[PDB]
Amino acid sequence: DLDNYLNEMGEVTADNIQTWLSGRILLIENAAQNIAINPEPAAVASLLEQKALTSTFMASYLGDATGHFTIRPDAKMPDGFDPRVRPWYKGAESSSTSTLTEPYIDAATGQTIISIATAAKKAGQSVGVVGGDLSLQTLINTLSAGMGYAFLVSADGKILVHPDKALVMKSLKEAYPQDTPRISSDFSEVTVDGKTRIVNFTPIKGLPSVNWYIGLSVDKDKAFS
Repeated sequence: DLDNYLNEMGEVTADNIQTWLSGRILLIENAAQNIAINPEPAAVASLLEQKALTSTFMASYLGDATGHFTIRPDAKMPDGFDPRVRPWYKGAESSSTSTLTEPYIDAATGQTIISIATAAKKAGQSVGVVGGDLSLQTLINTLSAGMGYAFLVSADGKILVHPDKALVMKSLKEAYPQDTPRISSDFSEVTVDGKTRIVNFTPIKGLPSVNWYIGLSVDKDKAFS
């Protein structure tokens, strides 16, 4: 009924964001691979400056175990900036594949972003970590391109991307303290803004390092009709 429409639409939404992310992950992997061939700083700079990267990401960059950092487009980083302590770096150094960060505060722009990152390895030997930034707004736009809306939630129940920006990086409990939607169940009903809503969770397949779900929240009335 409404159930099968929401299961279908969860699946299409999840598949869309997977295909959207997977090509961007491939660009960052490709970059880490090319950086590994020749990690010299002039060659690194030239690779990161290319249009395919600059038109896809806010910026791409390489940080290494000495703390050296190269970012394109170039940007004045904050005083004391050390790439090694940033969440994209730590997440990628402690992974055998590519990663995606949860939202965090961009050191370059001050905006909330996520990052795709992967370790650049020559002959099994790490030359640094390469990352590319995507804005939260870009993600919000991707999940919204009727009866309801889509949001992105981690498998811990942390809301990562939501059209209501106030709920970003709130747990499901904190965001919906009364009648908390459960990832463990097929459907959830919860009252918000004085309406009853039906909530669905669909896993996103094929992302490296992360286990994230598409949430669908729908009006019980404007779709039952």
